[PDB]
Amino acid sequence: RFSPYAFNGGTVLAIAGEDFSIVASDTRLSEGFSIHTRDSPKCYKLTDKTVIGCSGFHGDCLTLTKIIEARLKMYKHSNNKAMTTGAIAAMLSTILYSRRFFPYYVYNIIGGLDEEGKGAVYSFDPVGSYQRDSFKAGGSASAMLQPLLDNQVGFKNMQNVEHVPLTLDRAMRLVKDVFISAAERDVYTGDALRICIVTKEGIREETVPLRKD
Amino acid sequence: TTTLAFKFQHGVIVAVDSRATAGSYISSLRMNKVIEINPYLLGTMSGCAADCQYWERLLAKECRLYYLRNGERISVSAASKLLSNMMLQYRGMGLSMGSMICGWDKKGPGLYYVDDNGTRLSGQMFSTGSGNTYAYGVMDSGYRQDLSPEEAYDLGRRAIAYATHRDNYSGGVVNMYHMKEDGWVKVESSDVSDLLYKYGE
Amino acid sequence: TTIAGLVFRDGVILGADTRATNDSVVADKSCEKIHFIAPKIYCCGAGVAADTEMTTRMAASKMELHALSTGREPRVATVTRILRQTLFRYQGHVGASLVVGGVDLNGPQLYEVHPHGSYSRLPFTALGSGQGAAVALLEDRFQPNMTLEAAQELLVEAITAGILSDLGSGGNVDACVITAGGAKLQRALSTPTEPVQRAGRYRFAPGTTPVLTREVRPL
Amino acid sequence: TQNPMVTGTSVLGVKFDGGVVIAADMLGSYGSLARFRNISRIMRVNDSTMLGASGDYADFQYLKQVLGQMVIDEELLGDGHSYSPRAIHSWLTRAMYSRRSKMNPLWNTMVIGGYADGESFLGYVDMLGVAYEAPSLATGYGAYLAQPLLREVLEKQPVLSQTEARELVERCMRVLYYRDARSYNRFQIATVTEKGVEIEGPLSAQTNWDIAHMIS
Amino acid sequence: TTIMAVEFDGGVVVGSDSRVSAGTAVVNRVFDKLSPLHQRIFCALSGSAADAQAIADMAAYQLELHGLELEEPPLVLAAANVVKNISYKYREDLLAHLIVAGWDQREGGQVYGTMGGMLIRQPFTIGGSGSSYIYGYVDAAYKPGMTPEECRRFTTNAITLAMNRDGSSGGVIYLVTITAAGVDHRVILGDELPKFYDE
Amino acid sequence: TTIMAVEFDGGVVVGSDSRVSAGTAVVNRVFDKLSPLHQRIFCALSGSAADAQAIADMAAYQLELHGLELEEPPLVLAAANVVKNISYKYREDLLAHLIVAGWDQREGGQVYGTMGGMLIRQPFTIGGSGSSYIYGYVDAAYKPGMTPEECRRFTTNAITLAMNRDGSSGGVIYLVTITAAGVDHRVILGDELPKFYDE
Amino acid sequence: MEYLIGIQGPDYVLVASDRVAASNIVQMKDDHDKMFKMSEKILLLCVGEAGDTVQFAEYIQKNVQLYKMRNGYELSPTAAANFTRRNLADCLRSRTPYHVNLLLAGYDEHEGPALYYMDYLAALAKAPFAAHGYGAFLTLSILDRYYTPTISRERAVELLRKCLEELQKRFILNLPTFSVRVIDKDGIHNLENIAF
Amino acid sequence: MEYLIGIQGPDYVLVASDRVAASNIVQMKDDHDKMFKMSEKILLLCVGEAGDTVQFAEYIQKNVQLYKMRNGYELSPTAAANFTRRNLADCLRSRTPYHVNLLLAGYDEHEGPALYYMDYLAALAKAPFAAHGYGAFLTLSILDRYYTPTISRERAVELLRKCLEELQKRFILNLPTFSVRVIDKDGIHNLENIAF
Amino acid sequence: SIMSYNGGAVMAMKGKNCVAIAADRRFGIQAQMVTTDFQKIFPMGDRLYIGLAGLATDVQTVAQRLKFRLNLYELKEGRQIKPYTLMSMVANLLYEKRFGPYYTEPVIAGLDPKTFKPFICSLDLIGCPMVTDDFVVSGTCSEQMYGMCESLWEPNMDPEHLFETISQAMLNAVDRDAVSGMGVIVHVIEKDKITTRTLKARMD
Ligand SMILES: *[C@@](C)(CO)[C@](*)(O)[C@H](Cc1ccccc1)NC(=O)[C@H](Cc1ccc(OC)cc1)NC(=O)[C@H](C)NC(=O)CN1CCOCC1
Ligand SMILES: *[C@@](C)(CO)[C@](*)(O)[C@H](Cc1ccccc1)NC(=O)[C@H](Cc1ccc(OC)cc1)NC(=O)[C@H](C)NC(=O)CN1CCOCC1
Ligand SMILES: *[C@@](C)(CO)[C@](*)(O)[C@H](Cc1ccccc1)NC(=O)[C@H](Cc1ccc(OC)cc1)NC(=O)[C@H](C)NC(=O)CN1CCOCC1
Ligand SMILES: *[C@@](C)(CO)[C@](*)(O)[C@H](Cc1ccccc1)NC(=O)[C@H](Cc1ccc(OC)cc1)NC(=O)[C@H](C)NC(=O)CN1CCOCC1
Ligand SMILES: [Cl-]
Ligand SMILES: [Cl-]
Ligand SMILES: [Cl-]
Ligand SMILES: [Cl-]
Ligand SMILES: [Cl-]
Ligand SMILES: [Cl-]
Ligand SMILES: [Cl-]
Ligand SMILES: [Cl-]
Ligand SMILES: [Cl-]
Ligand SMILES: [Cl-]
Ligand SMILES: [Cl-]
Ligand SMILES: [Cl-]
Ligand SMILES: [K+]
Ligand SMILES: [K+]
Ligand SMILES: [K+]
Ligand SMILES: [K+]
Ligand SMILES: [K+]
Ligand SMILES: [K+]
Ligand SMILES: [K+]
Repeated sequence: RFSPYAFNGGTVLAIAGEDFSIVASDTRLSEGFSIHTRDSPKCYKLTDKTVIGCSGFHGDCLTLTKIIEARLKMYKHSNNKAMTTGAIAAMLSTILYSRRFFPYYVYNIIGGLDEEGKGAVYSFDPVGSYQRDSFKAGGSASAMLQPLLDNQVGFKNMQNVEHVPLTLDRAMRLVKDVFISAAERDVYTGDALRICIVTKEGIREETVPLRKD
Repeated sequence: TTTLAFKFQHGVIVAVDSRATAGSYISSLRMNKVIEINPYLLGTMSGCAADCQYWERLLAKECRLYYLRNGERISVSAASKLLSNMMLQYRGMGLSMGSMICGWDKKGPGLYYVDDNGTRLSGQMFSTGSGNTYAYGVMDSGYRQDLSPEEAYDLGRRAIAYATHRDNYSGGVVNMYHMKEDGWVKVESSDVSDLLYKYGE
Repeated sequence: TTIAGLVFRDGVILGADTRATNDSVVADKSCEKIHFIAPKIYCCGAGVAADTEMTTRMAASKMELHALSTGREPRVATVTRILRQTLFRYQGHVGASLVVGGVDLNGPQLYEVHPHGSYSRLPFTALGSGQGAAVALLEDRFQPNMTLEAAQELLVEAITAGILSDLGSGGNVDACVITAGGAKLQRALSTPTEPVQRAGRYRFAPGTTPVLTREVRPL
Repeated sequence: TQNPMVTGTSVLGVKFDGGVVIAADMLGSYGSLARFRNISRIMRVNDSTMLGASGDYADFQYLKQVLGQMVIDEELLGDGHSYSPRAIHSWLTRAMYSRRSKMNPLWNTMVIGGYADGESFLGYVDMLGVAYEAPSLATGYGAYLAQPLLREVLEKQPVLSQTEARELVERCMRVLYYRDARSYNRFQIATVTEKGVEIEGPLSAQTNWDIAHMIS
Repeated sequence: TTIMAVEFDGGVVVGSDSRVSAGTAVVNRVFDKLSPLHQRIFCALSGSAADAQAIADMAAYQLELHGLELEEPPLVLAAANVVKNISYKYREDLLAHLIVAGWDQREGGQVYGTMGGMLIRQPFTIGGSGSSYIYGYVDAAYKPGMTPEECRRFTTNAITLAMNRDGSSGGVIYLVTITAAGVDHRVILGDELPKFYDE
Repeated sequence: TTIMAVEFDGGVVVGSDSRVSAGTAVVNRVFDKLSPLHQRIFCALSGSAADAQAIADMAAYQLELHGLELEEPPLVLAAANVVKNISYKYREDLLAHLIVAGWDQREGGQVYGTMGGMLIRQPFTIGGSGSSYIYGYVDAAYKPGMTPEECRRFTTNAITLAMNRDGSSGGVIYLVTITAAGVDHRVILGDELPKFYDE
Repeated sequence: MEYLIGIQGPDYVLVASDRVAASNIVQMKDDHDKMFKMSEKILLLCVGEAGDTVQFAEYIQKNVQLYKMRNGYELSPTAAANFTRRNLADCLRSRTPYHVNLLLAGYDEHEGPALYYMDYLAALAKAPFAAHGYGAFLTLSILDRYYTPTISRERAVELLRKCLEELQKRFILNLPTFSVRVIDKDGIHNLENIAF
Repeated sequence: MEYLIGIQGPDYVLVASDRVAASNIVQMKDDHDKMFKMSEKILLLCVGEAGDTVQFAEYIQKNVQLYKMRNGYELSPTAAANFTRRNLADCLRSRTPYHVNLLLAGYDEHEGPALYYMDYLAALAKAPFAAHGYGAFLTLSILDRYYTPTISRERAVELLRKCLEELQKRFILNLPTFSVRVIDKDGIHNLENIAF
Repeated sequence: SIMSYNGGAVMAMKGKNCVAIAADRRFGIQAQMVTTDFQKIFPMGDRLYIGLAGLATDVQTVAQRLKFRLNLYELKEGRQIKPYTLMSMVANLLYEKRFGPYYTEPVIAGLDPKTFKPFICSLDLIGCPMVTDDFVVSGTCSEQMYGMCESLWEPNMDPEHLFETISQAMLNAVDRDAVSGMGVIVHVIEKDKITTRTLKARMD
């Protein structure tokens, strides 16, 4: 027959702090046992306050990002303001569900700030079930990224650690570390790591090289 | 999921787990499975996550319109019936949703179970999810109409916690509500495994 | 896997990566794929890991036993025919794609043998999921009667190409040069990727893990 | 299209200093059979962007006419505006995904080469809507054979002269002919530059069959 | 594959393409599909590579023993018969056609087809996937009583025309000529292939 | 089917076999597969009989209207384009290749292939199930600048060779020659078919 | 899997339905009612697919009610049964069909007590007695054995008792409680539920 | 679909099994016994495929008996359980496998009361308490709730009562009678069958 | 999946003159858990252990059949088994069932008798041996365990620190797998002693 889907890899990670949000991904686009390109970052600026990360079928991720872009403009002409992080996350849920019977093979994670300036992260499934959380990973290597974050950020399975609040510095290294680990095991993760930091000042991008095999 | 709700002399209590599973993998362990529609309506969630979220929010959307139109708030019977009808429009299309509707109208305390099939029944007790059979066992062994708020909190807590011990797909925390004459009040968000150790003396 | 073979003026050279995959996760980063058969006959295995392991060990076991009984330098053509008749009997269910290379009284020889039992003799070849990358490099730069060093570099480039372009390939490029004089198994000849260094320490002070039961057995 | 009839194999792309060069062989296969050994799989969209296409040829000829008319329509207005290589790439991406989403795909893989504003363009388009940009491009079996070659050279030498790109392309067509059973030894080279699009006539890559005597 | 054999007075001519394929990929662009069964009996290989080669070995094995037991070079008829028997006994399990051609003292130069387990002698025979595209050519271009050189051109022309049309055929043309005097093995390279209409 | 068209100076030649088949049975042993689309544009039919004929009718319909609206005999390019468009619009639902050949004042004698919905002009073109068996022959037997009589022989020879080999081809050879002066329709009967190697 | 049963006498109709609301392996309800009031003297007992039964039963229920409002009088048990038959039969050769097995009991002021049996295929049959569900296989013989068309209500409840006791003894499924109601000249009378 | 349950105490093992012999929709028997006597202090409770259970159970039964005759002493509850585990596991990757789910209760003079649970896949696990059949899903939680390893026989029968009452109330299938037996120092004692 | 039926997690780690092996304590059938104290690590000698993840029957069967062959080895040979030899013995045992394999992926962790050297390995379900200098993982949560070990493991860990690292790696990887858990058991192997611990793992 004919399959409307392809698997292109990519893992996306988001973490929430007091006044910052982090969205990070690998730069590898692949298909089968071949790499399409080594220069495909999954982070995308939507507003100064909100950044998206899409992974899975790149055809769906591209069209979906363009839908969101158009929908962002539609909102602002109609409402006279920018669509907030929580509003974008709510809108994304509905867009994904309108395709409940022909879904976007897509893993979306939303990172930004809420109306109080506090860090916000939204994790989605291919069909639009979502919630807010402190940290979440989506994509081919999400199961590799999750447990380490559960232990270190959530302080899970530990007895007398004093429970230190999350700092930008510490989260940055944490983001770097989990991807370094995943690139060693997941064949779909590698090349380079791009981190997008959302703060009150705006969006700053940072690049750290990864395994290229 | 595991989900439970029962009514007694002092209203209705509602308890759910918080685990979200994709295949054999735990995607979320802090997943909210109760939707607070109005100050005195309550909806639980079980099955396909996105199906539950969307459709019970769509019920909530309509319970909002009803109050703004009629100016008198919506009954429990009406709400659960409206959801059943939404489910019936999408027949044999693969929606997976099991929900219980809780509230207080003039008829008193209202408890309802609604299926993705369209099934809708009123009763004193219900349990949905992969761990409903375990939740039922501990519920029935230790239920009486003459429960006190503290006894009922003990039972609903116990029922989820024990279900999550046996059910591969239940875990996280117990989230419990007490439906009182003047609306629900959220009782607790207690860790499941912490309780299981407490119950083990 | 990416594996490759090359004939030059003074002998043969075999190549291999060091990656093993379970599902789509890299199980081994440093597994050995160039296998010993005789002191001067070697075999590269691609496909089902355990299958390439047992077939190659079985062949080596039969080759030592053959050399013992004849008192002669094992023949690579003997290795190739033993291998293919074994694999033909299993009708391709033993997933072993092999590149066998060595030196005989009849000079340097290179064969490839597929799981179903077909064989071909040739100056250069490549097998595995990264074979496309390797043949590309070989068809591009191969010449008859190359110098060892010119032949060693091209082979490294062929395996490197496989490693970098193929998701089922990685680690170090292993080389094995076979001359009418001897065989040098240059394990980890070239190593493209490096990330062992980091700056994240995740230690736990004795007592962070909650324990319920402790038992000590004196020895 | 549910089942493609007449197909074309790998299309090549790589960008040199001051332009882009595209290669594709002049073969249209009917299954394994070489049916048409002298047909063009490349077109000049306008004077800034060019296109080589893999897969179903009827779908390529259809897309060739639709794009052909779009350029004509734009030339009629004469308002000082024309489609940039990126604009053509974006349109094509939107076209393929749209057709794919209606479960009736255009069975093509595309390479779009272009030169505009002193910058070279090279874009990939899939039949599922997969789109990206890369310094070198190879579709079908090219992605497994030619693409490794290009990357290994571009790693050692990122900037190439037009001559260097040409000889690299001819080298890749040599590999493709040797290794692809769905290929042929008649091919074209297309080039974008400051001067525009130039498609060159029937070319053959030099082959050597001396290894045919190295089996004894 | 494309394989072919032609009969002349003094002996036979056997030709083949040099390609092996797996799916759309070619894994060997220079493979000789002309395997000796005895000193003046060759066979042309087509179909499953492993299945073909296995038949070639067992055929060459039995003909060596049979040759020694009769203390005489095996008859081409005998050769064809043994290949035909293995092909028939495992017609469901072995998937390959083998053309057997050669020369003996009793009956001169002979050409045999064994596809599927049947046996037929022909003035000339073609086989393989590329044979489909040259059925018309061989019927039109054939003359009885061709000289060794003419037979050599006839096979070369027919295989060239098949390889260009067939995607599963490619590489060079391997030719062997078998006579009383011996075997002449020659290779026709890319520059040396006869030109026809190519558009 | 076997169908064929050849271009010459003054115009074109179009040939076909005369068989229609259902499974292993032939239901019509004398069918003319050369349908006129206009006065000097013909088309050669292959594939599904019902699908082919339906395309032939709609093509002839539109070309009649198009011809009247331009008050001029339709261009062969135009003819090929309309057949190509119907073939493309229903490539999954209509299963037939149609060769369109003819003559016009603008561009002389022309031959077009439309298989699957593509469009290509060729010096000559073959089609149908029997085309497989004559790819080698046409590549070898073709010369550029053939006279009307030579083109007539070329198509006859190629179709004869295909019909004998192909089980789905049989009957007689229908030939039409289209020039400026008009259309010459002739039939080549069983006794009149060119002889080749038949064993 | 549920159970319905009807026994028609000379001047009355006795009907009974089980009270289980089952899902997979659990009994969700002990006291579920499978009877629907269509008129003062018409009951519709429905059984089958989980979501389809209540939706279909209520649709018919609401239209019989609509008829009453629009005309000032109720449908005859026959007209009702034939209406519900039409609605099911029309959905049969459609994209969504209703898998419902039903039993209509009623009392007409002219014709008298009536009992109608209906397939999920929408074949309608009038019967002196009938039963739905797998239990019918075990009870129809008991009914065949002791039924006379002149059976009294006292004897009919006793006959139903004999049938329901068989479901406890031989039937694999657990159906401990049943709804029992009688239709006659005076209408529908709720009767002591039979528990085991 | 059948039910087995075992409760192991400090010095005794309580076992119970349902008494239904079901075929399609009918209960053929009210008083069928699913317990097998292997030794004076070993019971094997079997459940699953209709023909396979008794054949397999008796084969093991006859071999434990053979061991007793050949050696003058009986197998330990562990050795027995491990023997039956071997026999099932060896038929797993064969042309005919046994789809049997079993529970071995026994008393060892050294180790004490023992309760073994076994899959149809032949995975063996020692448990303080276990249950087989769909009923387990509804009863394992009750067992988890009230079980202490120091439970008395009086309290254990009461705990079994609580579990069996749940099967009447919530379980869709009709299982009204159960076999109840206790194994200890003195052997196997037949106890009052629990009827509902 | 066939391995998915029973679940389970087995992990091994290396340290300074020591090795650690860990497994979950769950025995469960798809939907439900049956036992909380199920055994997956089995001692093949003093200072040499095998952990088995996969189908519970084949976990038990392989352990019993390896013991059969091990005891015969230790009786026929005059010695206790070297770690490399056990690996090869498990490799042969599993590969013998090439076309009808045991559904378990074993982990071997121990110290070489006589020589002191730490040895860890994991294997296929058809007997492919993997030897590493750091860690090996097997089970339904391989990806989760890989993520932890890669981030947590250090080259020269003392027994005290090694136990904490292998624990934390097991605890948190199990908490993301729905078919693994109900407690974690850790064996720390030294020359002087063996330390066995059950952790306070999540019971959900
Ligand atoms: C317990 C955990 C058992 O699943 C609960 O039922 C829980 C329900 C719930 C409700 C609201 C919020 C959170 C959790 N269910 C799930 O976790 C659910 C399991 C499920 C999967 C598929 C189903 O349809 C056949 C039915 C149930 N998990 C999900 O919904 C996940 C997040 N969704 C997906 O995996 C999306 N798929 C669908 C197709 O596209 C690929 C991925
Ligand atoms: C490269 C890495 C794959 O792209 C090589 O072919 C490599 C060969 C090798 C590896 C180690 C030692 C010598 C040679 N192959 C593997 O890495 C191989 C992957 C594979 C899995 C399944 C296959 O389909 C049948 C074929 C190849 N590795 C393995 O076999 C791993 C260790 N085991 C499994 O994946 C489990 N298999 C066992 C066979 O049955 C299917 C599941
Ligand atoms: C031409 C080139 C096209 O096949 C010839 O027939 C050639 C003949 C030949 C004979 C002896 C030695 C070398 C070459 N045949 C092949 O190249 C052959 C094609 C073939 C594959 C599968 C078949 O089905 C049983 C029949 C024919 N190629 C191969 O056998 C290659 C080496 N390997 C594979 O394709 C592996 N196959 C095995 C069967 O299942 C599909 C994968
Ligand atoms: C040669 C003779 C062999 O096919 C030609 O292709 C010939 C061309 C032709 C065109 C116009 C008028 C007459 C002849 N085609 C046929 O002879 C044709 C064979 C064919 C059938 C089905 C096909 O796929 C859909 C393709 C080709 N014969 C017929 O159509 C006959 C009259 N009818 C049937 O085959 C009945 N079929 C219809 C399709 O489903 C199965 C039963
Ligand atoms: Cl900070
Ligand atoms: Cl061997
Ligand atoms: Cl063209
Ligand atoms: Cl394509
Ligand atoms: Cl569009
Ligand atoms: Cl890009
Ligand atoms: Cl012939
Ligand atoms: Cl006729
Ligand atoms: Cl059709
Ligand atoms: Cl009405
Ligand atoms: Cl019907
Ligand atoms: Cl054994
Ligand atoms: K679909
Ligand atoms: K998910
Ligand atoms: K929503
Ligand atoms: K080419
Ligand atoms: K014929
Ligand atoms: K029907
Ligand atoms: K055993």
